[PDB]
Amino acid sequence: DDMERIFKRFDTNGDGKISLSELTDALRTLGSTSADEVQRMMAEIDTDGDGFIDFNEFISFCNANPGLMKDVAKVF
Amino acid sequence: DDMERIFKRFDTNGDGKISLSELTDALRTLGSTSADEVQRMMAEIDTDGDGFIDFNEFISFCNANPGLMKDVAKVF
Ligand SMILES: [Ca+2]
Ligand SMILES: [Ca+2]
Ligand SMILES: [Ca+2]
Ligand SMILES: [Ca+2]
Repeated sequence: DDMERIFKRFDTNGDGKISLSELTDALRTLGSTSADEVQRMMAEIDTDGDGFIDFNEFISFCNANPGLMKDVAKVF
Repeated sequence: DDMERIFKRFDTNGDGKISLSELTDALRTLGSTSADEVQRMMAEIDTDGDGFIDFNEFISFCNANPGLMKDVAKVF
């Protein structure tokens, strides 16, 4: 039920919908991550285990997560 | 495309790979995103365009992006 729990973390007032202010506030948290949380994210994408994300790995991750380039990237 | 563009933007020292520090900076950038930029991300996920992301829309995004959700779980 992790997905529902994550949704609940985003939906501050619990009215069943994530607003602009709620999404922005949630992103603010994602950008204040600890060194170890970043390492955990690195482990997920660093498939060849060299400690870095090369372009092959980035492309592979994007192909498995179309929302990264179609949704999240629209931020940058 | 935006893939190569985004990769390059965060590969600070241009060695072709994203390090832990560079990934940390990318996350902090995402975290300091203006509501205006966040709005573009929200519009992509907000399928019915009511200005909010309901659970159904949130679920669809999660299902299509198992990798991103794993990263999010590192925080939420
Ligand atoms: Ca809400
Ligand atoms: Ca690697
Ligand atoms: Ca680099
Ligand atoms: Ca909606």
